[PDB]
Amino acid sequence: KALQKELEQFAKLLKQKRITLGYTQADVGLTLGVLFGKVFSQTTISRFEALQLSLKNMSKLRPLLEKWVEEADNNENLQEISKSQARKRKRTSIENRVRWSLETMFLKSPKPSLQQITHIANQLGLEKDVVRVWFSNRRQKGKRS
Amino acid sequence: DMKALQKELEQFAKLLKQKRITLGYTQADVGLTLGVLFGKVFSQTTISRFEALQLSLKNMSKLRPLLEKWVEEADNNENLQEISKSVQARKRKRTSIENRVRWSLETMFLKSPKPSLQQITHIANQLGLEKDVVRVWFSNRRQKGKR
DNA sequence: TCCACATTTGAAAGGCAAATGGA
DNA sequence: ATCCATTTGCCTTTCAAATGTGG
Repeated sequence: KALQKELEQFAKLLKQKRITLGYTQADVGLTLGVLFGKVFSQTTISRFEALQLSLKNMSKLRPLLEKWVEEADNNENLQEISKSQARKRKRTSIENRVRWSLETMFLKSPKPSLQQITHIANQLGLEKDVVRVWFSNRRQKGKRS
Repeated sequence: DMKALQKELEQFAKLLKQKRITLGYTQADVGLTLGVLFGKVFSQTTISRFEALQLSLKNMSKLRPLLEKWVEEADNNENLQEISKSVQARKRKRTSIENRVRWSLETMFLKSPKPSLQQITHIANQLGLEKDVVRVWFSNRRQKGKR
């Protein structure tokens, strides 16, 4: 009642501004990195502008985007030349074949140990912390429904 | 053979994804480093569609040589490719108009399909868009009709 | 230059789940 | 290291902007 009033107001303000200045959602997210050392994918930026993020997350992100706006209203060009060194935030994509191998291994063994994870990692050309996290999420998909 | 191309194209496209993923590059990344290598950036959508043989056969083949070369490059120089950006370009803007404008552009429809120089002037400055955009818009809208 | 109509091409948003943070 | 929740982005895809060609 209090937040989603002023948040809904800001979302409209960021979209119009973004479009006025001819920026795309990726651009903004990518320039957030240039300005603040903390880059953001267009997905994030679209969810912000659409209010699909949780309230805390909107609130955590408002100060960055507020800061972005007030930068764009003056030196718009030196942004359009600074963005287009990484604090990226990777997300591993795994090959359909490799994601299925891991599937086979699960459901016959839902909670492997570190001694399994290691062989599986080098076997499929993956880092170990990937396979490890993979299993935990796969388990969480189980307990989901 | 008409299908002998699609055999070679499907094999390349499979190699391209295989290479892209193992080397850890996203599709945005690839499309951007064509910008870097040939002078024209391509979007993730373009690369995604290329990887899925989603494009027309003619289109696939214009792109293929660029993508082949990217594979050829990315096997070795990997460090200096990701060290560039995370130079432009030139490529490739697309005006995303606001919803209010589009609707108030749709109003002249189905009022008048073929505005002519006079109407194209007024609407451009009023809605704060180049007069090129408006002409194009009214053309595109006309084609959606006949479709 | 304009127009038809064919064709290339990308911003944005949905699906799902990878990575992260807290206990 | 786990489980659990929550943050977050890759890939996808729709719809149309832009661009190409021939009149």
